[PDB]
Amino acid sequence: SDCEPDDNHLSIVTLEEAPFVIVEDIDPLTETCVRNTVPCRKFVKINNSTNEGMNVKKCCKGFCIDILKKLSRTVKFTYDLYLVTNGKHGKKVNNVWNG
Amino acid sequence: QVQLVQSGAEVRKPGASVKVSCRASGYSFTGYYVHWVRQAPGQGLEWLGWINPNTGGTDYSQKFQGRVTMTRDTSITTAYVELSSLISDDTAVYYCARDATGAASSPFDYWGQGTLVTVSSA
Amino acid sequence: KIVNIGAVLSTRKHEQMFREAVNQANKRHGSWKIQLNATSVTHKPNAIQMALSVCEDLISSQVYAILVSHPPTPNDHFTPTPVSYTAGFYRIPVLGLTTRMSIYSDKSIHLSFLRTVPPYSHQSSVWFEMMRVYSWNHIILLVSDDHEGRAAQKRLETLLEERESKAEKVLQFDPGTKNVTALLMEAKELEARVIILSASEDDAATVYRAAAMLNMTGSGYVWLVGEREISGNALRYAPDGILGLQLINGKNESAHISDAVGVVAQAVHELLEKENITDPPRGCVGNTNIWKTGPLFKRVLMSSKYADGVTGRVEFNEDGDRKFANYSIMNLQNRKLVQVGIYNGTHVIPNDRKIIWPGGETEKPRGYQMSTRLK
Amino acid sequence: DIQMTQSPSTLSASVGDRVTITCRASQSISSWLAWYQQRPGQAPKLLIYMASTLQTGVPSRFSGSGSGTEFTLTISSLQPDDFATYYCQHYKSYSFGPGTKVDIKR
Amino acid sequence: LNIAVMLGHSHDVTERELRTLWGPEQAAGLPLDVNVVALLMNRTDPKSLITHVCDLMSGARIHGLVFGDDTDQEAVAQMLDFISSHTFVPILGIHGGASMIMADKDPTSTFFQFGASIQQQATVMLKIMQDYDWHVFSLVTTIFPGYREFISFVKTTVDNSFVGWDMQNVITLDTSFEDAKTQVQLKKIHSSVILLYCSKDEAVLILSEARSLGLTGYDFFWIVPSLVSGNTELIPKEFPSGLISVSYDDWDYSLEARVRDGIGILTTAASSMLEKFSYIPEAKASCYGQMERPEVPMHTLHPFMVNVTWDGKDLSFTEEGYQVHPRLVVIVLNKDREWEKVGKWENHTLSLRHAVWPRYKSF
Amino acid sequence: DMQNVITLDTSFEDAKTQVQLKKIHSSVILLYCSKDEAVLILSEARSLGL
Ligand SMILES: *[C@@H]1O[C@H](CO)[C@@H](O[C@@H]2O[C@H](CO)[C@@H](O)[C@H](O)[C@H]2NC(C)=O)[C@H](O)[C@H]1NC(C)=O
Ligand SMILES: *[C@@H]1O[C@H](CO)[C@@H](O)[C@H](O)[C@H]1NC(C)=O
Ligand SMILES: *[C@@H]1O[C@H](CO)[C@@H](O)[C@H](O)[C@H]1NC(C)=O
Repeated sequence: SDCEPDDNHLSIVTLEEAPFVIVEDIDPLTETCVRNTVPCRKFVKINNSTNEGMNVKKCCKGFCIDILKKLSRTVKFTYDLYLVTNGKHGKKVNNVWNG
Repeated sequence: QVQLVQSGAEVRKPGASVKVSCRASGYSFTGYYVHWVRQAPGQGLEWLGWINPNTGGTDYSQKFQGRVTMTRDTSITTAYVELSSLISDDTAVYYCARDATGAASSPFDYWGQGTLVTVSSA
Repeated sequence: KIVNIGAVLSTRKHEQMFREAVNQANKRHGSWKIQLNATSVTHKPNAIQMALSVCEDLISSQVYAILVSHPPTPNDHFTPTPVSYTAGFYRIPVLGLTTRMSIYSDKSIHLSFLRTVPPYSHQSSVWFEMMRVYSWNHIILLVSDDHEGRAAQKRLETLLEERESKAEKVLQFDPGTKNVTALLMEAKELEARVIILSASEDDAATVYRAAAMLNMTGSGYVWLVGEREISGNALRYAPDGILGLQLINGKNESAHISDAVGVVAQAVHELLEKENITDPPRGCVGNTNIWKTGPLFKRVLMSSKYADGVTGRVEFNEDGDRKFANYSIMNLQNRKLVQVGIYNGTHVIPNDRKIIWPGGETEKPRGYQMSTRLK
Repeated sequence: DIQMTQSPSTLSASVGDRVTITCRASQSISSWLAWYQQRPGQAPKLLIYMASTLQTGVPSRFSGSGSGTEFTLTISSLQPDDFATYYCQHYKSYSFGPGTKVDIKR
Repeated sequence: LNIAVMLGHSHDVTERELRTLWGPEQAAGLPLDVNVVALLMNRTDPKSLITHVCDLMSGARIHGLVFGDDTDQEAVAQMLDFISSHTFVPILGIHGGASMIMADKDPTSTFFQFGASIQQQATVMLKIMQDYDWHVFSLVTTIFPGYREFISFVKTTVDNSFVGWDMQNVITLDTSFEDAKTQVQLKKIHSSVILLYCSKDEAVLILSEARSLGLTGYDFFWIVPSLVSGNTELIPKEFPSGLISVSYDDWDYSLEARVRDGIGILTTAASSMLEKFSYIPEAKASCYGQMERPEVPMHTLHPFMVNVTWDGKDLSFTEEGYQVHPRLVVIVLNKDREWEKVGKWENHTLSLRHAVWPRYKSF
Repeated sequence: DMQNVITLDTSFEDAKTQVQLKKIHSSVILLYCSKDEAVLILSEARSLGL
C-alpha cells in the first residue's frame, strides 16, 4: 500500500562452543521455549551421506542473548538467529572463508 | 509599399512536414508583426498565429499548438512556418500579413498572394 | 478588467522594448481588450527619493505588480531595497530580474519580493555537484562577514550534511581587511587542498594576492570561485586554473524582463478567476491597509511554471527563487574565460575541453594530502 | 469565444438594390468590430474599422453603424464590385462571421 | 541634543510630550539637556512616514527618533530600517508595529527594537519546558521565511545541552491543509510536547487538523512562540486550553514607561559619547538632497550603546540589536479562553512561574 | 502478552480512531470487521505506518 522497503530483519549467526550460548532443544510442553530465550534455527543433518537438513527450531539463551536483548533497545530491529553447519569459525582455504 | 513574396504551391503526403517561406520587402521587417493565417477552400479564415521579428516571440493558435513552428530571419527578413503531422484537412491556402507594432486597431493591413498546400494520397 | 503593471528600469531603450513586449502580451489569445496597462519609471539616484517616487507614480497608478532590474551602474551597489520595502508594505509583489545579491532571499525582510535570477547562495548547490564529478571529500571554505556569505555558507553546510559529510573548516573574514595572510597561512596546515571562496570583488582580489605571495597557487590546489569573485578587478589578480561560475544570460536584462512580463500576465490571468478579488490600494497616502489579494497573487506567482520564456523553463523555489538555472563552469586559461561545463540543474555535464589547474598541472589533483606530520 | 451571426446569409439581389447586413455578437464587444469585403479567388479587403469609421479610400456608398452587440452595414446602390462576401470580425477574439454574399437571382 | 517621539492616537499628545520632557529632568539630568518634541498620527503610510521623518529632520537636526505605533503591521519595521540606513538617526522601536523584530540589522543601520529575538524566545520556551520536566519534543514547522534558522538554532541548542531532551524527528508541512501527505506527517508524531511554527491562520488550520486527529488531548501540551499569537486580543476558538506562549505586552509595563526607557537609553548613549568625544554627533543636513552616497565620517552610536545602564535597568543591546535582558513575559491560555501572565524572564535572564500546572482543562 | 482490546465505535470515523490505533505497540494486530470496513481500516493503518 505504501512504497517503503526496509531491512528490519537482521540475519544473525551464532556458535555454541563457549558457555555464552547454552541453546537447548525445544520442549514439547509450555511455549516450546522459555520466556527469557530467543528463537534459533538450524539445519540438522539427517544422514552422513545425505546433506538434507530440516530447519529445526531451538531456544537460544546465554550471555550473548542477553547482550542482544539489551542492544535491541537502541537497534530497535528484530534479530533472526542462525547456526552455521559448515565449520565453527572457518579459515581462509583457497581464498574462501567458512564458519 | 509593402511587398510579400510567397513560395509556390506544394503537395505533401499525410504525416510529413511542410515549410512555407514568405519574403518581406518595402518596410521595416523588425518593426512589424508577421501573421500567418490559413484558409480552407470554401471555408472561413483560420488564424494560425503571429511572430515579432524584433523580439522573436511567437504566438500560436490553440488548435495548432505543439506542431506549428514560426521563425524569422532578420539578415534576409524572411518568415518561415513549419507544420508537422500533416492531415488531409491541412490542404489550404496560407497567407502572410503585416501588423503594426504597438497598435491593436489595424489588423492585416496588407495581404500576400498565398501559397496552396495540398495533403492527399492522389 | 483593467490591470496595470509598473516598471523600474535603467535605460529608456529597455523601457520602450518592454512596453512593446507588454503590447504583444496584451492579446496573446484569451485576454480581452485592455486587460494590461504599461507604466515605467527610471532609477532615481537617491534611494529615499526613489522610494518616494515609486509610490508617487507606480502605486498611485494601481499597479498589480512592479518590475525592477539592476541599476545602470553595476559597480555601484544601488540596491533596489527602497522600492522593495514600500511595495512590501501593501504586499505588492515586486519582481527582480538581475539582483543576484543574497539578501532578498529571506522573505521575513522583503515580504513580497520574487526574483527569476538565482542568488549566490544557490551557487553553493552547484559546488557540491562539482564535488560529485571529481570526487571531492575534504574541502575548505572562505566566507566574507556578510549576510550573503553567511547564507551561502549555511546552504553549503546543509547540502553537505544531507550526505552526512562535513567540510574541513570555514574561515570568516570581514569585508575589507587587508591582512588576510594569517587566514591563508592557517588554512595551509590542512589536509584539504580545495578552497571555495564567497566574498566581494576587492576581498577576492586580496585573497588572490595573498595566495600568490604565499605560493598557494601551485599544483594540487583547486580554486572554485563564484560569479561575483571572478569578474572585474579579480581578473587582474586571478591566477590560471580558476574554476569559476557564471550565469548564462544572467546579466541579460532584456530576456529576463521579457520572460517576467509574460509570467506576470499569465499569473494575472489565472488570478482574475480564482476567488474574490480586492483591488490594490489607490495611493500610498491615506491607506494603511494591506492588499488582501496580495498574498494570493504572491502564491500564484510562486506556483507558476512556464517554459515559454526565451531563457528556458521558469520554476520558483519554495522560498520564491529561481530553480533549475543554466550555469556555466569556466576554467581560467591564460586569463581568458573558456566555457568548459554546463549545469542545467541536478547534474553538471562537462565538454571536450581539458581543464587546467593552478600551478600549470594538466591532470586533476586530489584533495586528500597525507601530511604525515601528526601533532 | 464570441459567436458572430450575420443576416441575411445570402441576399439574391440585383445591381443597384439596397443591401442591409446585420451582424450580432454573442456578448458585448463595444465597438471592436471590423467589416471586410472578400471576393472568390482573392484576398479579403478591409472596408470598415472600429465598426463606425470606413477605411480610407473606400466608396462612400457603404455605411457602417451600430454598437453593443448589434452592427449594421448598408449599401444604397450595389455595383458590380459590390457583389462579394462581407465578413464581420471581432479583433479581441479573431472570430470571423459566416459571410454575407450577393448571389445572382435564378 | 534633540529628540523626536512619535506616538499613536491612544492618548493625548501634550501630556506625553510633557512627561517625555520631564523624564530625564527628574533623574540623571544631562549636562546638555535634550529638547523632546512629540508627534501624533493616526496612519502609518510609508509616504506619511518618510514625510514625517523629513519634517523631524528639518526640526533642528533631531538626534534620536522614538517611534511608537497603534497598529500591529510588521512591514514598518523594515520601513524604518531603510530610513535608519540613510538618515543616520538612531531609531528605537516601541509598542506597536515596531515591536516585531525579525529583519536583519544592516551594518549601516542604527535601528534597535525593544522586542525579543526568536532565538531568545526559543531559549525561554525550552527553559520553561525543562522546568516542567518535559524532555521529549516535536518540532512542527511550515514553509515560512526564517523558520529554518530557528530549527537549526533549536537543534544545535538541544545537541549541546546537558538536559538530554528526547528531541524526535522534526517534521514540516509543505502546504497547509494538503489532505494528501500532511495527515501522515501529523500521524508520525507520538510525543506529548509540540513546538509549532506557522502563521495564525495556519495555526488555526493545524490545530483543527490535530483535533480531527485527536492530537489535542489532556496529556498533549502546546507551546507557541510570540509571532504566532502576537495579538492577544484576537483569540481563535481553535486554540486549545492551557496553551503556553511568550510575548512582550503592557501587562506589567506601559507605553509611557517604554518611551521613557527609550529616551533614557538615548540620553545615556549621548552622555557616553560626550564623556569620550566632546563634539556632538550630527546626522545628514538635508532629507534627501545629496550628490554622493551617504556615509558617516564621524563615530557611530553603536559602540556607545553596548554598555548602558538607566535607573538600575540593564536595558543593553547586543551586537545584532537584540536586548540583553528582554522582558518576554510568558503567558498561558486560560480555561476561559484568555491570556494571563504566568511567568517573567527579565529577572537576570531567569525564567519564573507561578506553579499552576493544571491549566490544560478539557474545554 | 495481550494488550488492551481496542474497538472502533463506527467505521470511517477518522476522528477518534487515530489515538486508538496509536495506543497499540504489538507487532501482531488482529481484526474483526467487514471487508469494506477492513479496506478503510487498512488504509488508515497505512497512513499510520502500521
Ligand atoms: C495606464 O497607464 C498610463 C501610463 O502608461 C497611465 O497614464 C498615467 O496616469 C497617471 C495617473 O492616472 C498620470 O499621473 C500620468 O501622467 C499618466 N501618464 C502619462 C504619460 O501621462 C494611465 O493612467 C493608466 N490607466 C489606468 C486605467 O491605470
Ligand atoms: C539577450 O539575449 C538576446 C537573445 O538571447 C540577444 O538578442 C540580446 O542581445 C541579449 N542582450 C544582452 C544585453 O546580452
Ligand atoms: C540536465 O541535463 C541532463 C543531461 O541530459 C539530464 O539528464 C537531466 O535530467 C537534466 N536536468 C534538468 C533538471 O533538466
